Amino acid sequence: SVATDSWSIWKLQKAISVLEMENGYWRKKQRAGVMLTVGTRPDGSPDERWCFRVGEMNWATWEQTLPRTLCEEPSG
Amino acid sequence: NSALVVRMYDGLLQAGARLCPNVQLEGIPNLEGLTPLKLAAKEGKIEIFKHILQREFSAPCQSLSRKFTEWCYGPVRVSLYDLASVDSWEENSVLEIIAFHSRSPHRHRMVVLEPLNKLLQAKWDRLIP
Amino acid sequence: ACIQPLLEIDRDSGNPQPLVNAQCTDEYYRGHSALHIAIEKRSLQCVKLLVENGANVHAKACGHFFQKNQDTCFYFGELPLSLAACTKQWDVVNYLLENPHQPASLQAQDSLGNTVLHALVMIADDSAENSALVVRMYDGLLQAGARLCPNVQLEGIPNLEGLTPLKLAAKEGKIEIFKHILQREFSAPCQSLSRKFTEWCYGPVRVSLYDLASVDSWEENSVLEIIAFHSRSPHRHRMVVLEPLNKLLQAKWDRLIPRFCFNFLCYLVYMLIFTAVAYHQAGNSMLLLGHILILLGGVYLLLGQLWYFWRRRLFIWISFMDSYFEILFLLQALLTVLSQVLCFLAIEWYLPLLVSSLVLGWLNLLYYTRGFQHTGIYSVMIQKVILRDLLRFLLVYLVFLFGFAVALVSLSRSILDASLELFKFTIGMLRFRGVVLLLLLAYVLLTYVLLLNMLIALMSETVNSVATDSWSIWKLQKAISVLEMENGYWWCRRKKQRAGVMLTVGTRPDGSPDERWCFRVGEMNWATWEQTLPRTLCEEPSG
Amino acid sequence: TGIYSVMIQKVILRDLLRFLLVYLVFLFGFAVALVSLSRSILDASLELFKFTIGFRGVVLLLLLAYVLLTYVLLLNMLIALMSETVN
Repeated sequence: SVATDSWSIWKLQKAISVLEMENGYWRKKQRAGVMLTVGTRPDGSPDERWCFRVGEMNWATWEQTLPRTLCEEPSG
Repeated sequence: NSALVVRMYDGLLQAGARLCPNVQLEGIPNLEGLTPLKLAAKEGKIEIFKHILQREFSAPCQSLSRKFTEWCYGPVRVSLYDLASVDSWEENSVLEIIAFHSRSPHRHRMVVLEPLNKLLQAKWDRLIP
Repeated sequence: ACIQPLLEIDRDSGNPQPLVNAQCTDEYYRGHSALHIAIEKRSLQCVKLLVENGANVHAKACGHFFQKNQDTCFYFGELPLSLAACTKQWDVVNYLLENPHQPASLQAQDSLGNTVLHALVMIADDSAENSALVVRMYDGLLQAGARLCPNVQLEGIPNLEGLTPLKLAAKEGKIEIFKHILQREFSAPCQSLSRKFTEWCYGPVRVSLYDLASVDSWEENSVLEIIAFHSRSPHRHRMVVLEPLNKLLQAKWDRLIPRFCFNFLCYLVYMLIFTAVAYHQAGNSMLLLGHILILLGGVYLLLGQLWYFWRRRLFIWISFMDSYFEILFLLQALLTVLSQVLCFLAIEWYLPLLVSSLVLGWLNLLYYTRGFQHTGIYSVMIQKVILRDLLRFLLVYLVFLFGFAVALVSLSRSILDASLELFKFTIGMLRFRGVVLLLLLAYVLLTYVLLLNMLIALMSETVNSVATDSWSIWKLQKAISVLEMENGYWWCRRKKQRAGVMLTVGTRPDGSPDERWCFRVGEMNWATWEQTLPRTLCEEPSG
Repeated sequence: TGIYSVMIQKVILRDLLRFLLVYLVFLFGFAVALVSLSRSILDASLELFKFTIGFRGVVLLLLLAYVLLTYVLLLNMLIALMSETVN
C-alpha cells in the first residue's frame, strides 16, 4: 500500500519542480491546452473553452453504447 | 458520504441550469477568492475533485460537463478535459494551490488523477532540458 | 436513405473515377474509403450496399493516422477485411469473404506486408477480452481460409521484415496468441490446421505431438533464435516456459550438458593458470611459457567475443541487460591481453593492469554458475540486484567520497590519496577538531543511509512476483546458452541435427499427406472423462 | 527456537552450496591480487578472511569492489530470507 503512495509522492515532487520552472527566473508561461468550440450555450453564442486531449483505448466498447462526439471524423 | 455529496452537487447544478441559466455558479468565489474546485483542491477532498474533473452530462444541460469525447474510432477515442481553473497560466491555478497552498497528507493522490496526469507528464517532458 | 440515391446518381452521370472507391487525400487520413467508414460504424447492411455498388474491398488505408506505432494511432491491416476482423465483426468478415460481387482475399497484404493474421497479432495486448477475441477471430479466419482458398498456407506468408504471424507474435512479445498457436486443436474435419495432435490415448495418459515448423532451432530464423536474440519485449522469459518450447529446450539441455562441463573445465584450468602466473609476479622459462599460453587464450577468447558481437543482431539488443555479462567477460579478456602486451614491453603499468584482469576473470566464472539449477537462480537474482542498485550506489558513494576527500584536502592542506584513505576507512580496518569529527560523522551517517536505502530495491524486487519469473528467466538464460553452444563458433556445422520424429499427422485441404516434424510430449489428465475422446493417430500405445 | 533451527538448517542448506563457493572464489581472487600487489599464500588468504569481516588507488578500487561484492552477497542472503518470509 505504501509503494503506490511513494510513487505518487515522487510524481508530486516532479510536479513541484515543473511549477517552479514554469514560474521562471528573475519567462511568461504557455498554456498547454487547445481552445475548442465544444457546443452551444443557452445563449446562441458557442461555448469555446481550453480543452486538453487525452487518448484512450477500450476493447470493451463494442457492447457499450457509443457516446456523443464533437467531431464525427478524427480530425487533427 | 461522497456518493450523496456528488449526487446533491450535480442535482444543484441541474437546478441552477433550470432556474438561473445565464449564471455560472462554479465561478463564484468565496471571501478568500476560491471557486468550488479550487476550494476542493485546497481542502483535500478527493472524490468531489475527481468527479468534477471527470464530469459528463448526457442531458440537454450538457454545457455543465467538463469531459467530452473529441472523436471515437473503433476502440480508440480522444477525450477532452476542460482546463478552466486547472492550467497554470492564470493566478491561483489548481496545480499552484495543490503544490503550494493545500495542507493535506493525501494531496499527492490528486496528482495521480487522469487529466492532471497527462498534463504534468507533458510539461515534465517539455521542461527536462 | 441518401446512399443508394447518391450512388445511382453517380452511376447515371457516367463518372470515370467512381464515387464509391474515392479515397481521402490528406496525408493524415490517406486512402480511407466509404467502406472503411461503414465497417467502423458496425453496419452490415451499409457494407453490403456499398459493396453491391462497386466498392474496392481491397482499398488500403495508409495515412498517418493508420499504419502507425505513433501516439493516438490505430494500427490494423490497412485493408477493409482486416479492419472488420480487428473490430470483432464476424458477420462483416463473412460477407467480405463470401459475397458474389467482389470477395476479399485472405492473401492480401498492406504497405507493411502484413496479412489479416499479422494484423490480429499486432493488436494483441495480452488482455483477457482482447486475447479471447484475437484467438477466436484467428481460428475463424484459418477455417474460412481452408474452405475458400484450400491450396494456400496463410500462416506461411512473410511480411516485409520476413516474419510469419507466429514469428511476428514472437518478436512483438504477444504471449497469448503465441501460446494459442503453439497448441491449436481442431475437433472439426479440418484437423490439418492444428499443430497439436494425439498419437495415442489410454485412460488418463496420452502422448501429444507438437509441430516444430518454425519452432526448431535447426532451421534458420527460428522462434527460439528471435526470442533469444531479436525480440525486445520484457516478457520474453514467459514465452520460453510454454510447453513445446519448454520440453524441447529441456531435451536439448540434457543432451548438451557434457559440452558445457567441458567448456567449464577448460575455462577453470585457464583461470587457474592465469592466477598462478599472476601470483608469482627453470622457473623463469615456465613463467614465460605460462605468459605465452595466457596470451594465446586471451586472444582466442577475444576472437570468440568479437564473433559473438558480430553474430548478434544490434549488439545483442544493445546489451541492455543479459548480454552485458558477456561484455564484462570480453572486457576482462581485453584487459588480460593488454596487460600481456604491456608486460612484453616491460612498461610500468603492466603488473597493476594484469592484477585487475585477474579479479574480473574470477567474477566471470559466475557465468557457469547459471547452471546446476539452484545457483543459477541465485546468480539471476544477484545479477538483477547488481544491474541497477550496485551501479547507482557505487556512483553516489563515489560522488560523496569525492566531496569528502575534497573537504579533507581543503581542511588539511593528493586527491587520490584521500580517496584511498576513505577506501581504507570503508573497510573499517578544539572547535576545528569537533568540526572534523562532525564531518566524519556526517559522512558515516550518509554512508549508513545509503546502505539502508539499498535494501529497498531488493524489497521491491521481492514484492514483484519473483517465484513465477525467476524460474522462467533462468530457463531463458539456459536457452540462450543452448543456442550459443549449438553454434560452435568455428565448428559451425555442429548445429546440423533436426529435433523430433517426422510423422504423417493427417491430410491437408490439398490431397498431399501432412508430414511435419513432431515432438512428443507426455500428458496425464484426469478430467477428460466428461469430454469427448479425441481422434488418435495410433489406436494402440506404440513406441 | 525450533523454528529458528529449521530456518538455520534451510539457510545452511543454501549458504554452503552457492555462498561458500562464491566467497571462496572471491577470497582466492583477492589473495592473488594481494600477492600481485606485494611482489605464505594461505597466510595471505587468512589475512583476506580477516579483511572480509574486519598502485595505492588501484588497491583502493579493488577493496571497494570487494566490499561491494560482500554487500551484494549479504543482499542476496537477505533476498533469500525474504523469499523464505512468504506466508
